[PDB]
Amino acid sequence: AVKKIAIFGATGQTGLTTLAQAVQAGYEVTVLVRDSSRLPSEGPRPAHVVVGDVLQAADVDKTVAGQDAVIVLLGTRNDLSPTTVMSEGARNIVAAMKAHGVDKVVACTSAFLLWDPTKVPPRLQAVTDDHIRMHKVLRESGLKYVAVMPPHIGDQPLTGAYTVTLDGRGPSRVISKHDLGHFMLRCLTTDEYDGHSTYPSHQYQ
Ligand code: NA
Ligand code: NA
Repeated sequence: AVKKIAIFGATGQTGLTTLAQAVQAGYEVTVLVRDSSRLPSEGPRPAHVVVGDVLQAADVDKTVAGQDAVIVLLGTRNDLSPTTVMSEGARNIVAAMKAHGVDKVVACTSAFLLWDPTKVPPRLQAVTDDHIRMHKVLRESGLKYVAVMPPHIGDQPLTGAYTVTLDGRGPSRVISKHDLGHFMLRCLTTDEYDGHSTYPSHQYQ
């Protein structure tokens, strides 16, 4: 089964709770971060910290080596400018997975990849363009890839009670960051979402 995982993006909002939940679940977790002090110094903490940059192939290789599976939660530090930082990070992650024979990757993009393109808000088009590039990298890799395409990510407490919609939009437009992290981890325990797009969502009121 899956026992050793790498998490990319662990210092972001969904990343931090995914990381805590992964450690609590008993995974042996490796993270790649720019600064180890961005991780909590108390509570559940990962087994291995690599300090480096997801845009550097060798730093990513050190992080993927020896893993059973990879979680990808890269973002743009809330910058909406045209960018390739997510897709280029994913390119490095896939390259290292291929070199080491790691097959399983669970990666977050956004529900806008399931929208009619004519309805994506223009202000979010540049970030969505790079999510599309990232999804292409992962789909073309031939790895076992679960495409997680969440709607708006909220701060509601963990429920574990959300809906998972396959290959289409789901009936709520929000998912808590805690439920999203919970779902990321669920995708490590099953192959049934491999090659599919998944949309987690929930009604919190
Ligand atoms: Na970081
Ligand atoms: Na759903």
